[PDB]
This record gives sequence, structure tokens and C-alpha cells, in this order.
Amino acid sequence: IFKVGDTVVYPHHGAALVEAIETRTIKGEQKEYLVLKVAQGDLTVRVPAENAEYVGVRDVVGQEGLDKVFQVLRAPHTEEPTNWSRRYKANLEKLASGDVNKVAEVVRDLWRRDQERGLSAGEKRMLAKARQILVGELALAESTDDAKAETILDEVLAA
Amino acid sequence: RVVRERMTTQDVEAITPQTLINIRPVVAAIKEFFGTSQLSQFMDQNNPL
Amino acid sequence: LSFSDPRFDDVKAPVDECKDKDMTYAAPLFVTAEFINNNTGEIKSQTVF
Repeated sequence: IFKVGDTVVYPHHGAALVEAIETRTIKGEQKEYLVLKVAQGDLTVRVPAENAEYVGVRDVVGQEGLDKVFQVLRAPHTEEPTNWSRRYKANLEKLASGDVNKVAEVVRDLWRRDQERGLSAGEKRMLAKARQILVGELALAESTDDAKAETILDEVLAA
Repeated sequence: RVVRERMTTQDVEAITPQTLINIRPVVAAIKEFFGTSQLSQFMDQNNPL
Repeated sequence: LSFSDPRFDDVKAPVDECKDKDMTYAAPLFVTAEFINNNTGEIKSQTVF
């Protein structure tokens, strides 16, 4: 399925393009490396043709999962453990999982707790990073005008 | 030294070179060579010779 | 983690301006880092200042 011209989503680097299929030699054999161009830090990631699904290279989302993550973002549930260390560990695990609904849960919990209390600079950086990957994912998914993706993010945050 | 220290603490699949590399000891080494060394001297100019 | 290919930019301020404004006369340095995963197989090539 991975041809030149896609827009695939890495686990926690964001949505990236493809431009070539490298046949770079490993053990005297030409494993089909595919290249990536993710623009948050202009790093190029090259992965083997079959271990991408093992490491979690996930395709773009363009169906009722958009409504699913919208109702996840506008869900009434907000619960965290008592200690900030375990709460941060659980949110970091859900962030590193690389799932859109889980990242939506992370940003709704962090945005609710920041508009209620205001926690910390480290979780502020975490919320900025997770909001960046969610906004970039949906803006390259629906092709829906990035930063007007931020306006529709404001709409679903207002709920 | 700090690259091979922080390489193992934070997890795999999340690290990048820009989070691995800390250029502060390199730039401090260059600055502490060019200042406060006895081989980087003030240029002795009274005349061209 | 691997480094390769140093490369310099242009000087940010000329000689007389650097001598007058009490600022050092330098040029930026760029190094193409590369982070390789052995067992899984990935390369994260970047550009580090």
C-alpha cells in the first residue's frame, strides 16, 4: 500500500510524507527501505517495508473515527490517580501509545485540568506536544486548513 | 558521556538526535580555551613588526 | 549515534563591526547526526547546530 505520495502517521513524531523507496544493502540484500519527511524537526526516518506495522506506522484516518474522537474529546469522564507521578506516567503511556483516541483523551484531561487549575511547565510542554500531533494529524487527514484546524479544535474544546 | 548516559534512561522510539545532543560542554570548552588560557594571548601591537 | 559532514555558514557580522560592537567574530557550525536502531532497524538523520 506504501507507494510514493502517501501521508502516513508515525507513532509520536506526527504525520509525514513519503518520497522514495530505498533498496539500501543490509547483509548483502536490498531490504525495501521507505523514507519519511516529517516536518517538525525535518528528520528523515527510514524503515523496513514490513516492520513498519510492527513499530506502529499507522495510516491516515478519514471516517467515523473522526466522530469517535470528537465524542472522546467532548466526553464527560475526567479521572486521574491521586499522585501526580502516577498520573503523569499514565498520561505519558497513553501519549506514547500512538492512538488518536488516546491522544484525544490526554489533551482533554490536560486541557480541563489546565483551565481549572494550571499544573506545571512539564505538563504544559506535554499538552503542547500532544495538541501539536493531534492538530497536525487531523489537518493533514481531512485536508482542512491547518490553524483552522485549531479553530475547530477551539470549537470542540468549547464543546 | 551525557549522550550515552541519557540514551538509556529515556525510552527507545522517543529519542531523536536533537534530544540526545547537548552542545553546552562543547561551546563552553571553546570559550574557555579562547578566554583564560596562556596560549591565546593578547595581540602585541605597537607596530607592524 | 553517528556524526558526519561538518559544514559552516557565513559569518554573522564583519570584522570592523565585530571589533566595534564588542562581539566575537564567528560562524555557525552544522553537523548531520544520525541515530541507528540495531535490533529493530531505523535511522533518524537530522541536522544539529
